Amino acid sequence: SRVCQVTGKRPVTGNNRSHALNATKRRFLPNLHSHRFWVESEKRFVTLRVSAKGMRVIDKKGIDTVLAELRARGEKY
Amino acid sequence: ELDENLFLAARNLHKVDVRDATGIDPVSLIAFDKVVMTADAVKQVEEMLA
Amino acid sequence: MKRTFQPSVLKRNRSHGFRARMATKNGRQVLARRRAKGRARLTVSK
Amino acid sequence: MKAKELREKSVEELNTELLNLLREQFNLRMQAASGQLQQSHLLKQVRRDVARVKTLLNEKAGA
Amino acid sequence: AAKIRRDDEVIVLTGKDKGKRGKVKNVLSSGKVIVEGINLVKKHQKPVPALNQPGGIVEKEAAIQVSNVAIFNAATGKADRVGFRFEDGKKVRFFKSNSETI
Amino acid sequence: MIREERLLKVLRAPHVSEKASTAMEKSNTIVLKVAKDATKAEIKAAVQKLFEVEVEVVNTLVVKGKVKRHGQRIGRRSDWKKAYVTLKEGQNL
RNA sequence: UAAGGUGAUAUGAACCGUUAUAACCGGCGAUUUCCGAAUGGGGAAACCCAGUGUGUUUCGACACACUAUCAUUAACUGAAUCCAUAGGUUAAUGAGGCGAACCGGGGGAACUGAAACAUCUAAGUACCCCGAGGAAAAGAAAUCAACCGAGAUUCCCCCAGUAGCGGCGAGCGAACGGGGAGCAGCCCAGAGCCUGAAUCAGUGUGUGUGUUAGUGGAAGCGUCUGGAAAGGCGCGCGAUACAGGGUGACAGCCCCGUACACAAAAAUGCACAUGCUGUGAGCUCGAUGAGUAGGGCGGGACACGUGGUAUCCUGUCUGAAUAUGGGGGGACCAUCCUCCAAGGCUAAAUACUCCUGACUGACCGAUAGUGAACCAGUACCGUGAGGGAAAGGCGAAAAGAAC
Repeated sequence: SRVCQVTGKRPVTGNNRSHALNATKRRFLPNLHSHRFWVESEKRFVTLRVSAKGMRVIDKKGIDTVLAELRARGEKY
Repeated sequence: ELDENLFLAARNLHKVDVRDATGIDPVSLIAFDKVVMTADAVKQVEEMLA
Repeated sequence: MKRTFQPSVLKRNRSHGFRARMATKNGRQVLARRRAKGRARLTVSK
Repeated sequence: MKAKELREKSVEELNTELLNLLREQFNLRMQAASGQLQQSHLLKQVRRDVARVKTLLNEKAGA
Repeated sequence: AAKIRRDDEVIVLTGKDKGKRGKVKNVLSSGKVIVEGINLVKKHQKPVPALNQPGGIVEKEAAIQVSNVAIFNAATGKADRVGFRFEDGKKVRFFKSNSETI
Repeated sequence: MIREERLLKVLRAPHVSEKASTAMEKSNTIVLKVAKDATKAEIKAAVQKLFEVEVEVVNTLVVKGKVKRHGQRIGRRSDWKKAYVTLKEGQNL
C-alpha cells in the first residue's frame, strides 16, 4: 500500500530529468514508521500508522483529535 | 388565407395541397397549372414581396 | 504418430468445466464472452 | 374452492389436502395407464381448484 | 372485428365459378373458408397396402381466401359490406345496405 | 404423528417386459414406472398404505435413454426410473 | 371479447359449448424445483451432507420456519487483566450478480509521427481493475477584469490556427471578450429568542398533463379479354382516407392497413394542492475555516520541454499572519484595483439508447445487406481461449399419384 494515514500522503509519479536528459521514470515514495502511544481516552495502549515529520501534526491537532480522525479513516487500534 | 380549422386538406386527391401566403413557395407557381390565387391574394403577395 | 492429444476428460474438466472456470476471474470472463457470442458450447468438458 | 376468505383463518383449510381429498387425490396413477377415462371434464375439475386453497394457505400462520 | 367466420353465406369475388350462395362447410386458421356447391378438386389419394381394388377418386370441395368472398345481403340476391356496432342501442352488426338482419 | 401421507408418491403406470408380460403379470412380477422424486427408503411400507399389499423384492434401474428420433436434430428419451416389482396380483381402475 | 375449443407439429375419444370464467389477452398480486451471485457446508454443475428454531413417537428424523459474507448500528458472549480490550456470535439496514451505451476514480503502453533517433510525439489514449446516477459531473468568487466593468455552472457558434510552447523541428495551441440555448438559489464550522413559518422528502389521496388494455372508422356493379381481373366498355359512387402490404394481370369502392373520433373498474412517468410522519424559516450574539498560505529543492500537469514561468498539484525543505491581516493581476519591486482561500448541497440548457411508442429510405436484395432473411454462431476447425461455413421466393389450388 505505502499509505501513512496521519498526513494522508500517497506515492507520486515523477521523472528522472537528469543528464543526458532521458524521459525515464523515477517516482517519489513518502515514509511510514508506525508508533505506540498512551492516549488517556482508553484504558489500554494503542499503535497507530504514523510517519517521520507526521507526528509533528499530532502536536498541532491534539492526540484525542487524531485518535478520532484515524477512527473516521477506519483504522484498527 | 389561413382558417382556425380549414388549414389542411385536400391531400389524397393527388397534385394538391392547401397553402397560405406566408413563405409562398416558387414550386407552387410552376409545378401545377392555373393557381386559385384570388383578386385579393395578389394584393397580399405584393406586400410580402415588396 | 501421436498428435499431442490423449483420451482423458478428467484432464479437461479440472480446467475447462463449469466449476473450473466460474471460480476463476478470467474463466468467469470466458463464460461471459461465450454468452456474448451466442455460442451453445458454453464450457462442455464433461 | 375459494382463494380469498376475509378473517376466516386458513389454519383450518390444510385439512382439505391432509384428509378431505385423501384416498382420491392422484388415484389414477399406476391404476390407470390408457388415458381413456371418458370423463375429460372430471380430469379438469380435479385440477386448479386444489390450487385456490393453496393460494388461501399463504396467510395460515395468522392468529 | 373479424369477418365471415362460419355462420354466413358468401357470393364469391375470387377467380372461381360465381352465381350461387356459397355455404361455409368449415373455416381454416390459414385465412380460408371451405364452400359447398361452388368448386371441386380431383384427388385420387394413396392406395391401400393390400392388394387389389377398383379405381375411384375423392372429389372434394375447395378452400378459398376469407378476404375475397363477401357475404350475401338477404335482400337483393347480391353481396354487401356490413359495418360493425350500430349507432343506437344493443351491440349488433350495422348491416349498412338496408339496416336489417337475416 | 411420525409422517404425513405426502410420502405416498410411489409407483407409476405398468410397462411391457418379457420378464413379466408373458405369464407373471397377474401372479408374480410386474414392470412399473417410478416418479423422478420418490422414496426407495420406505417403499415397502408406502405400497402397504397406498395399494394395501406387501412386496417381497423390488429393484429400480434406468438402462439407457435412446437419442435418434424425429431428426432434424435427434430427440431423446432421457433416463427415467423403471422397477421390477413383485406385487403378485393385478390392479386396474 | 367471441363461438369454436381443451397450446403447436395432428388427428381424435371424452367434455365445455356456442350468455352465466369454452378458448385467448392486459393491469396489479400469489408464487417460481435443483446448479448458478449462489449465499448452511462440501463435490467429478444440477449431487451429497449438516446446524439453530417450532411440534412430536402409531415409536431405524420428519416438515415446517430459519442459518453465507463486508461495513454500520443494535443486542448476546468473553482472555492474559480488576475495570477494560482482543477473541467468539445473532439481526436489520446498503451492497453483491447479469447489462448495451452514457458517467466518477486506480494502474497505464508501444507500433507510430519526426522518411533514422535519444528530448518531443504516439497518450492518462488503448487496455486491465474499481466505483456510480438516471443522468453523472460542474457551481454560488481569496473568480475574471482593467482604472472601465462583469457578478455561479454547463453546452453550441465564435474569439483563433491568432497570443504563444517547441531538437524553434515534427507536433501542440490558449486567455480576455462576443452571439445563442439556459438560469430558484441554499446550509454548516452553536446556541439563544420565537416558532414549526422558508424549502422538501416518503407514502396516501385529489386535480391537471402524458402513456395505456380496448372499440369504432367513407364508396361498385354487370359485361368483355383471359386461367383469372385490380385492365377495357357502360358509366356510377366515395375521399382529412387514391401512403404501404397486397390479392389469379395495374384496387379509393374486396381484405389488412391509413386520415379521423372515442375509451379505461384501474395502473404508471411528470407537476401542484393537502392529511399523516420526518424536515424546519427569520433575527441576535458567538464561532470563522492551518500543517493551510507565502517562500526554497526536485518533479507532474497546465497550449506552455521550468524558460522572463506566473497558474494548478506536491515527494521533500521551511512554515505564518488571520484584518497596522492575506491571495491574485503569467518572474521580481512599487502603487492601485479586485477578491477573502484552506467546508458541504443544488435547478435547466447537456450525454447515451438496453427499453417503449410513432416513423422513414435517389439503401442492399440470398457471392448483396449482419457471420447468420432458413434447427447458423448450428455444421465444422483447435488441447484451448478463439476462428467459423453451404442454405431464399411452385401453382389460382396438392387439384401431388385411383386404375
